[PDB]
Amino acid sequence: NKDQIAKDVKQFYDQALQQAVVDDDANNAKAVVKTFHETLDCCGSSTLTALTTSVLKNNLCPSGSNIISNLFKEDCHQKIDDLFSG
Amino acid sequence: VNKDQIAKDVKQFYDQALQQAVVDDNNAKAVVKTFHETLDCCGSSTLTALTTSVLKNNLCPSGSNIISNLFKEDCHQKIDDLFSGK
Repeated sequence: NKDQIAKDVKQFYDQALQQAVVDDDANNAKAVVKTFHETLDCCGSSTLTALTTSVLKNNLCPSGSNIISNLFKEDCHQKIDDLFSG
Repeated sequence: VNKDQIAKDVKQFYDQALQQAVVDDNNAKAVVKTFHETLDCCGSSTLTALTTSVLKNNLCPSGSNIISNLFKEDCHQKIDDLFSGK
């Protein structure tokens, strides 16, 4: 089921992001998050965490990304929805 | 939540979308095309592009010849890479 898998992937991402920003330990989290961000061209679960993440933990955001554009760009949840919806 | 399970689920979802996409001929096509564009791949295996109607129907990323696909990673690998952090 599309919806369930989308939910699961978004949840997985959320976990990875929480770990990534909160604790430098759990080292895979950063990699997972950075690849999710690079793959989907986003920087957060929301524009708030995208904004919060683009600043202060920029090392895991895409290169071409203005902080103010992160405020307008789609979050990763939206991009995941887009991924699974087509 | 579990990385392996979700990866399995996403790969399965993709497989379904791909089967529908190629065996038909329409939202399957969109899902598959976006998966392919997002992950830069064209099949569940290196063989699909070779045996299925993916290449025509314009379902592959730009400039993706049959040759290249045989030496590029399939979508399953890219999904694994996505969820593993590679």
